[PDB]
Amino acid sequence: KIEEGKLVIWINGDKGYNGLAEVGKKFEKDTGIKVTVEHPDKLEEKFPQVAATGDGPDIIFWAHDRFGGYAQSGLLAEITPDKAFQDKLYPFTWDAVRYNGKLIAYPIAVEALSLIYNKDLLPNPPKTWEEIPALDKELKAKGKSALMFNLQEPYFTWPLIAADGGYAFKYENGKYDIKDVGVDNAGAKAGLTFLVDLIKNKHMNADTDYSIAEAAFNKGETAMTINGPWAWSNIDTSKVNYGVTVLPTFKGQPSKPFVGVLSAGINAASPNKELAKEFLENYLLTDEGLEAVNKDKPLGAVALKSYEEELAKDPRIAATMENAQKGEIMPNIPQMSAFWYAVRTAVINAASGRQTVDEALAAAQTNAAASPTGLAGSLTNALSNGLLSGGLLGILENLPLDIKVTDPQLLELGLVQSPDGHRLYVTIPLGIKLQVNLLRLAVKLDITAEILAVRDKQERIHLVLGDCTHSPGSLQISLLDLLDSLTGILNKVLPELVQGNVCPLVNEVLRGLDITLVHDIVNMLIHGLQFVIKV
Ligand SMILES: CCCCCCCCO[C@@H]1O[C@H](CO)[C@@H](O)[C@H](O)[C@H]1O
Ligand SMILES: [Mg+2]
Repeated sequence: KIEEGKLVIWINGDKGYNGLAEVGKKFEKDTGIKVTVEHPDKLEEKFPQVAATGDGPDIIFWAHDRFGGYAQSGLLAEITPDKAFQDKLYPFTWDAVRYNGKLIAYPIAVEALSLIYNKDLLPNPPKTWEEIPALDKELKAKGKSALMFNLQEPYFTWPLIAADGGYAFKYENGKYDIKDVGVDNAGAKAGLTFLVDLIKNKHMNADTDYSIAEAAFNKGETAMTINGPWAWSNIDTSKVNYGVTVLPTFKGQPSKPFVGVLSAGINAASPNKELAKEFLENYLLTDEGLEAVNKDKPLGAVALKSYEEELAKDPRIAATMENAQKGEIMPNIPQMSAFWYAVRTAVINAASGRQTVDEALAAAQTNAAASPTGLAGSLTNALSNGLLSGGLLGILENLPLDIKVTDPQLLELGLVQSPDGHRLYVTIPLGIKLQVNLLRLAVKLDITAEILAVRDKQERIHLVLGDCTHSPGSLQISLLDLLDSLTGILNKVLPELVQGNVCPLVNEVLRGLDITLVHDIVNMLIHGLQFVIKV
């Protein structure tokens, strides 16, 4: 139902779709290929629905954070721009469109929060969060306020909270580790305490939301607000004389706002992928193509360097790019929905006093990572938690020859499935620091254990441990601030030593798994179906 020989494009109604249409006219003129621009209501839900029946637009425009979910569902084609083209766009914008090493869409525009200030009230705005209470007192005297912004949404509070070392999920080469959540930390504790202090100290109010902050700033009641480019036109109207600037630092750390990247993906079901590429690369992403769109509805900052250089002559757009460059690309994966909920309740609870700061952050740090996964992830989480409660770390510390063994560690488990799907193999990386006292070393090694399904009694089936054996060449000693003798030595002992203090525990932990997990896993091993992922 998608027609080969034309392009249908979906973009949101708040974007410059008429300008985009003009880009499409130019395209038809050159190629004779017709381009149709639509802005369906809720396209971000519509696209997965129709595209999963093999229908929908050839190209979809949307914030990058949805595209990770679309890629997982097989809805997006991999894009193949050459390196010279990639040099045309800012590198970090390419990271926003990465999924599993692959490029999954063309970056278009860049947006992040900025500090927006009233030049009549505040000709020289503060560079630090810390200055704000002082300003508020002064301004309270004149019947005004220092700072009002939406506290109801963690999107707005995150720049402060994550300022020092904080993150949503950890990024590795266009892969996010959904087990690794950076919510809780000294920065986040300090950052969030400060925010709560401001409410206790009367500088801000906990009930403040988007509409209250916007009115307050747009009526000239408050000197500063925190908002994005979408907010600008309402201020243009308000006759408030305003600047847009770098967010305040907290403890000398830049605020770290989330970055959205408007992006254009290509439908996996499109018969038109090559034309789509041609349109996006040689027509839309050009000084002329972006200008057309921008003149209709302004794009804010853009991913195209040449055009961004022009737009950045507007200090508001330059400030946007600068805040982006100091900010955190929003993870493009669906687990962000747990993250938003965890952080949203935490900040609201701390602000209301329903929880303390450390408590809200501690729950949120756990809750954001709590999204359930398929069999393989479940198994590996299960065994990790098992070994840890089963006291594996303690066992590590207790191995002898001075020495003092320290910093015992379980590392990310590996999982491999038989090509015939009937067999599982787990890798269990382990580590300790050695101290010769002086002379600190890092010892690491793997255990490989086979996981098996077997019938007994004689009908009933069970999940059983195969051979648990120290992986032969896996032992690695690393110097810290004399091998290979030590290694030579250790290889004669550790391997047999570890397996025999460990394999038994591994075997115990296996049995302590949730029973439905066990049954489910057994079932797919029996029938040789692959639940395990190539990495
Ligand atoms: C208002 C719409 C402007 C968007 C078009 C931007 C530039 C397109 O320019 C086109 O590039 C093609 C190859 O790269 C050439 O084949 C065409 O001759 C040229 O017209
Ligand atoms: Mg860059």
